[PDB]
Amino acid sequence: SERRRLYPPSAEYPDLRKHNNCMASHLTPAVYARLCDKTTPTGWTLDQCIQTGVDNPGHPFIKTVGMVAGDEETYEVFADLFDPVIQERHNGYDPRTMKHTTDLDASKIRSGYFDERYVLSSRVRTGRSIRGLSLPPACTRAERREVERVVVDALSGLKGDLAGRYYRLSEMTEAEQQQLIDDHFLFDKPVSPLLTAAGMARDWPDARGIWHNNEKSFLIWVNEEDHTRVISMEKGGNMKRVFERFCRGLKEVERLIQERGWEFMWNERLGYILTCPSNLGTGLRAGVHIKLPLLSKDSRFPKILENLRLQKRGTGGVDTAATGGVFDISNLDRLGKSEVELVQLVIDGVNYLIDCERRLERGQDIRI
Amino acid sequence: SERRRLYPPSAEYPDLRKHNNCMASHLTPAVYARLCDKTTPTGWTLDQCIQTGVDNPGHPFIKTVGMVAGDEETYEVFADLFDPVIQERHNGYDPRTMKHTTDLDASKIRSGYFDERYVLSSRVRTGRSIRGLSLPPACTRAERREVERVVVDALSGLKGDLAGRYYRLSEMTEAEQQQLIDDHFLFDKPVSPLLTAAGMARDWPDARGIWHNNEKSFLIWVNEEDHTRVISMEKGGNMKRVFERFCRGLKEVERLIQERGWEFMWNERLGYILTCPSNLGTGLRAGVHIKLPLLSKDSRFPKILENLRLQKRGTGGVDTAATGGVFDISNLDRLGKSEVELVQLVIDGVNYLIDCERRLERGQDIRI
Amino acid sequence: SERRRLYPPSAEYPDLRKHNNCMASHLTPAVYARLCDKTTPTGWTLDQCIQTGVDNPGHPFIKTVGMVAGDEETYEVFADLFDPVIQERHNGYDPRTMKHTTDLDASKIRSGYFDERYVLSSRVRTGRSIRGLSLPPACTRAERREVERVVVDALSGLKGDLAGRYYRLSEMTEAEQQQLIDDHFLFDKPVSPLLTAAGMARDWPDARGIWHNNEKSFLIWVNEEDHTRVISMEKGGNMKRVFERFCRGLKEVERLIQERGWEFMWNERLGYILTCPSNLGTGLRAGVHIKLPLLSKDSRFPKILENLRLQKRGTGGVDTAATGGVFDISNLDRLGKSEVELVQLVIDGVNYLIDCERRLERGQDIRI
Amino acid sequence: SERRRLYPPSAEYPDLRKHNNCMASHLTPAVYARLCDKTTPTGWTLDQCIQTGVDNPGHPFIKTVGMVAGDEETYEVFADLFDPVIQERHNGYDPRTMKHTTDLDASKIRSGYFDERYVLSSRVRTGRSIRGLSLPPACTRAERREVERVVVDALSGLKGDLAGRYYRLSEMTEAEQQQLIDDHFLFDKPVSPLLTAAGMARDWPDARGIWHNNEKSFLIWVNEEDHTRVISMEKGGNMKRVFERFCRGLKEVERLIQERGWEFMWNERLGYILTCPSNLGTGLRAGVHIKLPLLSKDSRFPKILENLRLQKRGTGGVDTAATGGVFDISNLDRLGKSEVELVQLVIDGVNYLIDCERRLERGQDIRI
Amino acid sequence: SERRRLYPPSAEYPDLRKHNNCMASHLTPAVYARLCDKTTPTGWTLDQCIQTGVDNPGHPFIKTVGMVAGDEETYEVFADLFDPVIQERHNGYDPRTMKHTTDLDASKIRSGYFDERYVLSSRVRTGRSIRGLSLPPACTRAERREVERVVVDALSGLKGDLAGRYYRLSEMTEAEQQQLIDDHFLFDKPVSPLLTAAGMARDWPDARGIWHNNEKSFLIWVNEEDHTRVISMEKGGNMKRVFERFCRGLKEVERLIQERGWEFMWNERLGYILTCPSNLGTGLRAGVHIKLPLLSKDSRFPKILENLRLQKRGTGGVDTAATGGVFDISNLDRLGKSEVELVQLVIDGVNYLIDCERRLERGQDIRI
Ligand SMILES: Nc1ncnc2c1ncn2[C@@H]1O[C@H](COP(=O)(O)OP(=O)(O)O)[C@@H](O)[C@H]1O
Ligand SMILES: Nc1ncnc2c1ncn2[C@@H]1O[C@H](COP(=O)(O)OP(=O)(O)O)[C@@H](O)[C@H]1O
Ligand SMILES: Nc1ncnc2c1ncn2[C@@H]1O[C@H](COP(=O)(O)OP(=O)(O)O)[C@@H](O)[C@H]1O
Ligand SMILES: Nc1ncnc2c1ncn2[C@@H]1O[C@H](COP(=O)(O)OP(=O)(O)O)[C@@H](O)[C@H]1O
Ligand SMILES: Nc1ncnc2c1ncn2[C@@H]1O[C@H](COP(=O)(O)OP(=O)(O)O)[C@@H](O)[C@H]1O
Ligand SMILES: [Mg+2]
Ligand SMILES: [Mg+2]
Ligand SMILES: [Mg+2]
Ligand SMILES: [Mg+2]
Ligand SMILES: [Mg+2]
Repeated sequence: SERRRLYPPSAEYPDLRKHNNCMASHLTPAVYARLCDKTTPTGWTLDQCIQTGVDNPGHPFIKTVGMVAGDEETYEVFADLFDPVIQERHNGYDPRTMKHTTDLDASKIRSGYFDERYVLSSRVRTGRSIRGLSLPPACTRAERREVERVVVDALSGLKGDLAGRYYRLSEMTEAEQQQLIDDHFLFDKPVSPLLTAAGMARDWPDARGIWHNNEKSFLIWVNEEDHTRVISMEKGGNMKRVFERFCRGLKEVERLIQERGWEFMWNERLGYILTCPSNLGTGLRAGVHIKLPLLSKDSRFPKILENLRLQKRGTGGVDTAATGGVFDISNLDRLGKSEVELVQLVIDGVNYLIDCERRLERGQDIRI
Repeated sequence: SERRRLYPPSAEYPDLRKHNNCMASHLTPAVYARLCDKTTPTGWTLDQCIQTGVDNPGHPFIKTVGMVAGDEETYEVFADLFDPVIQERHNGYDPRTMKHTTDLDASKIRSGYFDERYVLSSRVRTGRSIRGLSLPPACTRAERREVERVVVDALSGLKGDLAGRYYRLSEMTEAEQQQLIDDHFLFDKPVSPLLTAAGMARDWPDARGIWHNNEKSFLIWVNEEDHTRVISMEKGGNMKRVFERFCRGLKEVERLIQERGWEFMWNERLGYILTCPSNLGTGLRAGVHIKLPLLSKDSRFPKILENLRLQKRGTGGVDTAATGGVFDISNLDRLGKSEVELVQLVIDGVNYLIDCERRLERGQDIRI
Repeated sequence: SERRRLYPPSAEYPDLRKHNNCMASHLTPAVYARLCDKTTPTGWTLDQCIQTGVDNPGHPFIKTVGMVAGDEETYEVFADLFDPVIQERHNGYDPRTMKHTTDLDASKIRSGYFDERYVLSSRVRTGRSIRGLSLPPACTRAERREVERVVVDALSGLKGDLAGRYYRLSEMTEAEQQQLIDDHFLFDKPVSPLLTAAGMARDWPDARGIWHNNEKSFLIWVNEEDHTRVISMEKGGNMKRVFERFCRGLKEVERLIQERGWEFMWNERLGYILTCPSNLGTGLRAGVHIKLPLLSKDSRFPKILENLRLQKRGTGGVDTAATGGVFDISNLDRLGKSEVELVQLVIDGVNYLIDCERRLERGQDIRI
Repeated sequence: SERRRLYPPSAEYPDLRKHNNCMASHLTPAVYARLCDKTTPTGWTLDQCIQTGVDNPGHPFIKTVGMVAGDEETYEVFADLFDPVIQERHNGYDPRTMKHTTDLDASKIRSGYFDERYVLSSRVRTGRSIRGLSLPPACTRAERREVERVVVDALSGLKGDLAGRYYRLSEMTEAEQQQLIDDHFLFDKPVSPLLTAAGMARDWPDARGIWHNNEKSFLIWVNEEDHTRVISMEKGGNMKRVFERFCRGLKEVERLIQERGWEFMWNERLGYILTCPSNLGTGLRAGVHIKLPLLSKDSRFPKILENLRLQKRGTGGVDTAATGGVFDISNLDRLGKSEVELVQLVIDGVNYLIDCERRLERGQDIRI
Repeated sequence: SERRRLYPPSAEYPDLRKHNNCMASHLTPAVYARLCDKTTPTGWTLDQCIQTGVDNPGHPFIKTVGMVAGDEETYEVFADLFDPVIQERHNGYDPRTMKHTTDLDASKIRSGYFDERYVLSSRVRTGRSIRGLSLPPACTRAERREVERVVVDALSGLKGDLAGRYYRLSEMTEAEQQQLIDDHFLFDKPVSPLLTAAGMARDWPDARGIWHNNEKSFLIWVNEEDHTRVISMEKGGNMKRVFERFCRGLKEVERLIQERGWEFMWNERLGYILTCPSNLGTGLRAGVHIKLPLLSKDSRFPKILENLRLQKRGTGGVDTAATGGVFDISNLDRLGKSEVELVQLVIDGVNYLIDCERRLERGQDIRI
């Protein structure tokens, strides 16, 4: 019988009276009721999007998006809720009106050479999703295996310096995995509630792997937080070389992916599509390791970082806290500016910091 | 087989040759045939809308709408029939073109203090419907229980002077109910054919209740004629205080309803959505008890009331007739003017009447 | 989205903690949950069946079925709930196993002649439903008009003594209707809550009528409580003549109905299908009027009535209470026994009562 | 287009080459392919059933079912996979052929009185699920709130000694919750991967609560691992009194649930339906706290426990490990035997153990 | 269950890394994914369109379309892929913007008379498809038989000089078929992979035939490469007479087709619809046999042919290679220019060639 009544959407509304994520602040009864009945063609629903945020109220003073996407169509189907969140996260970028430009030309960047004072090592990271396949939060076992197959077959075609091997987690010893993790060259099993609540730890470690070059200066994580996570690393300060390797490797990987008929998810409004809305746009997180001595006990570093648009997090991972005054300094925003612009911004900020690490003298200028 | 023929819509057309309600005057074969096949998403149909009017031909010289709505979508689905009725009821207000503005600021109203000559007591009343739940004419048992749960849980959060208790009719003794009714602080079982024909007496008294404050100056009827009926009362003439209490209590109730994820039905064209189209807009019925002595022997009292836009009905209820020359004087129109405007109109009219109760002298001016 | 959840059936379960009808006693959560999804092809649902019982808790010590049927298929679709009720009502008749036999031969009955002591007048009544048309609780305006048309066209073919006229309620003056009602020759507007809650007073008086013979000894009510109510009256005590007229008139009416291609609802298990399950089987209520003197002062009147299988109700209608010690004495059970058997039982019972009216002497024997 | 091909079921088959749960041992490609396309009416699928087992390979030598049910229909829809698992878990009970009998009569049990040597305290526990509502793994927010409403309203009717209060986790301070947990009178947030992977920690702590009597000897957990978890506790050894209180409280709770039209999930083959197949049947876990001295240094304690059909786990919870030689001794099997039989078995086993705690002398007999 | 996942479109993408047809060059992952799910009303799909091109990589330096159409709707449904291919084939004609004009008036053409030096014989050919019937690649047996019936019944009405007989391949001896093929008056069984991979050799020789006039100067192939192939032949050089016969015969055939209610597929953008996109527009291939002596030893013959827009292929068929320096010289483009224009172009080109066959003297001018 069709005379039976469904639960009113307001009956399903989450209790967000003590939540501290952008989803909680931007979710309203009207929006929830409007979107309560829609779904992406693959079956992704709003409740599945906001489950991670609902489960984790979020620590006060710490900003977390609290939502994930199950496929490319999500950002279009549930745009009424994602657009305010994307705008709030990326310092006012408006997906509805503005457009994103991608530029990976490593020739444009200048400077490059650093001073081995507190940089230690430099890293650049991005993420890519294969079009036509569900994202990690929603992907089935078959889709995850398909992503792994596509990526591995493509990377098999890499030649020259960017030639390496793919290691499957299921086939890797626990000691080897721990050693790789400690060396910053591997990812651990998701333990933080954000990923588990999002449903991104299902079937672990089935179809998760790491492809790395012989020099271990070019890595690709397969099915950990996104379909692919491309990392270019260097135990030095020649950020120009790291970014050049990153750009050429990414171009080769994209060419090989397109060879077999696969494409990366990408649209003009949002750029490269990923799971966490915080990673939209370019997904670039060019950064460096930074030490305590000249950076732990100066005057007003947080103001300088905010003015320079630099993020500082705890070494060893986002979940881990800073220890011994050693942090990771990267960029804040992904959507909007381009990869070259973000790398140049990071380089200028770190140059200013090593210039404004005053311990020999004083006169920190901040210089917004 | 699809070759079978349905009854022509004109076969179902009601016999309204001796009817005296706006539905009968505005229902035509073309409109009925046009709307005979449509239905709201919850299954409400035109025949269900007009059943109350069809069953009751209506006493001549007495205007009754003769229709009810089963949900919010009704006024949009069957607008072709409701819009003329709404326009006729509310002295020409056009839902299709005009817009409604709601204003409950008790600061705007002036005067307030009355003279204890015939006012005796003052009262203000409105109605509210919870969005997502069917209206009393169409609500099932589960929906009615859900409305009761939402309202009771919300009112549990009221603090301060507006703190009271919820009494369930099913748990209330017959003597207590009779005492409350005789004291004007309760509602009786619907006996008048208008409500029973509309299907608003089903499952009585299941899920019908009354929440009242300790002073019994603030009451809320749950599931009698609408989802909620909010009443602010005073055994005096300080209409300003009554309206201030009404406004603040309504604001608190709305805030608590929204806190749990529920909203009141409301749209710009019609304002607050209710069952009887006569109550659309604000649903406000600010009024006062009035005695016989000076008003009963008035020269042209009906003319003064009509010019001042004041409705006069029999004390003890709409169904009951005036006895002993004691009536209830309230406002006429709900849609269009705002709550503050209606209260000010009622206050000005009653001030004029107490000024134009001439028995000491003569010279009634009417003063349209 | 199909991921939305419906209200659990137990959420819709009626609150029957203070009900006194067979529906309340025989309705259980399991049965309700089982039957809450089914519906007859015309859309009749269980809640519609039990609404009349739910609305009216029922006076204690008074037995009311509390359910109605919206069409013929109802008794088959909701048999799980009706069968226990039918069995309880008709003193153990089992619809699932037993079968009903119809016999209207007035030749079999003997005696007939009564004594003009307390009988005053005699009456016989049955009801019939036209197959293919919804019953009064569920019939639309078109279906009711179709029933009226079929019955009127058929009755137009009656000849001989059973020749009369059809009077439409909508075309009868109030005084004429009141006079007919007072003369026990007409039906009044349904005012008792049992019929109104069942939805059998909709569109009154549209398509309700009375066809009566010139002698006013053979009447047919059209669309009051069933599609047709056939009555044979006589202001006397010659029950044999009344039953003979009843039988021949019913046979002629059935023949004329079948002539145009219409049939009466009927099946072996239940006999003639009607709205109230109490009227199933034959629907026969052969009875008489009885006075106060020798019966009001009866020694063990209820015991004799129960032993003889006779019902006593208030004169002027079931709703009206007995006044002046004058009652109506009829039979109790309809399903099971046949019409001839029922009339013979009534005749024997009235003969015994008039013989056991002892006021001249004593010695009432009851004689179960 | 319908010419597109779906992923073959074998493409979705989990990689169970290193798994140690009954699901892994009993799941085969044929069964998976057969059940890959079916679903319960509420949308529960096989992958959702086996996700918890797939995610957790299971510690070797530790037996875990590895599956959960999302509703009552699951055990019928996916019986082809659950039946072998149920049979293996409950020492050969065959759901397809055998039948379960429930008996809670506390009069049958004898003995009861214990010796305060190592018992310390006694406890009895069962679980119940409200029919018509999805189980914790699959329940939405609205369904969980409905379960809480039903249980709280029912328990409000408890009188006599079993009269207490309901405390909502969302409204309980962290210190109070920790104190209750430490006192063995509360449940903590699910942290063990078994529940989180099953999706039973969603929306925590929304709609989870604890209703306990004034003496705190009768508790009911609402929405932690099942819809309801009923516990009868005593800081002593009078197991007879504990079981009597348990039985009478459970009977009263069931009566109050049925009063409003709700039923507990229950069928003859499986008994009371719960989430973990290990808890099917009665869900009874009558047990006691046991100390180290005469049991830690036991000669062949595991053999005696296995022969007596007594399970021993770590104090403080199943996840926690035994500390200080203090364990919890309860029964092993739930389906099959009845509640009285299980309680009698536990009492006899503990009596034997306290008799066979030989430290004063030797001669442990095991006595299978 | 609808939770099963389909193969991503990129999984079905053909491997075209070594292909040399316009389909391979113009097919891209985005286009394939966009069109992977669409289909014509008769069930034709993109994979069926491109199967012939996928199977045959294509000889380098030889241009083949690599696609076929299964019905008229194909060119509209899959226009996103056909339009670039049509534009590339027909020297830049844009189907989306430009329009095609058909003109068969044989009066406009001038000259006509040729010199019997290398012409030997002249031929003109076109193709026509009956609307409402699937094209040879997709036609079933019934549709092919219907096409044969329509064409044969129409041609039966031809009178005058264009009067002949229809010969069925199934009823024709192998020796007779070979003799007809050798005389250039018949078609052989499709052996070249292009037609077989396209599915145009199914059920051979069922419903394939040849209708030829008594003089054998007017032939019509039924169901070989298209529904109808109309050929006008002459063993001479009077191209004017051949084209006049062609025009009048085509007009008569079209009139007779329309008489019975059938139409030729035709739309303004593309002209006459046929299977191979290379034949769209007019399908006209006016041409002549050409010998070796003067043309074989030509100085820059390919340049002259390209400048004059004349195609040269091997005698005996497209599959066969040129032998003895004898080729077939026809027009290149079909869509765009009209039939009269194409015939005039061919006549002018052959006149120039016979004038620029210089062996008596030198001075070839090419004269673009
Ligand atoms: N600049 C860096 N240099 C060296 N290692 C790094 C750097 N940034 C991140 N890592 C390594 O990457 C791992 C995970 O980094 P994470 O914070 O998850 O990056 P993201 O936020 O981009 O996912 C950490 O264990 C850390 O050791
Ligand atoms: N101004 C007033 N003062 C005191 N009691 C009132 C007043 N207006 C209404 N009531 C009480 O409310 C009850 C129902 O009022 P009703 O006419 O139904 O109001 P509405 O038309 O807004 O529903 C009556 O029994 C009456 O005693
Ligand atoms: N035996 C009878 N003799 C005369 N009038 C009768 C008799 N039985 C019923 N009536 C008249 O019929 C009217 C309705 O009867 P009712 O109690 O409804 O019968 P039923 O239960 O068969 O419908 C009453 O007003 C009454 O006057
Ligand atoms: N016999 C007992 N005596 C006292 N507390 C107990 C006993 N059994 C269990 N508990 C308490 O119950 C809590 C959870 O028990 P748990 O192992 O989850 O039981 P179950 O397996 O029935 O859920 C523990 O924190 C523990 O303190
Ligand atoms: N100009 C011509 N003169 C004589 N015969 C021809 C001529 N053109 C084609 N043919 C004959 O037609 C047959 C098939 O021609 P084909 O190359 O398939 O034409 P199309 O490309 O139009 O289908 C060949 O066997 C050939 O003998
Ligand atoms: Mg990370
Ligand atoms: Mg009212
Ligand atoms: Mg009656
Ligand atoms: Mg537990
Ligand atoms: Mg050819």
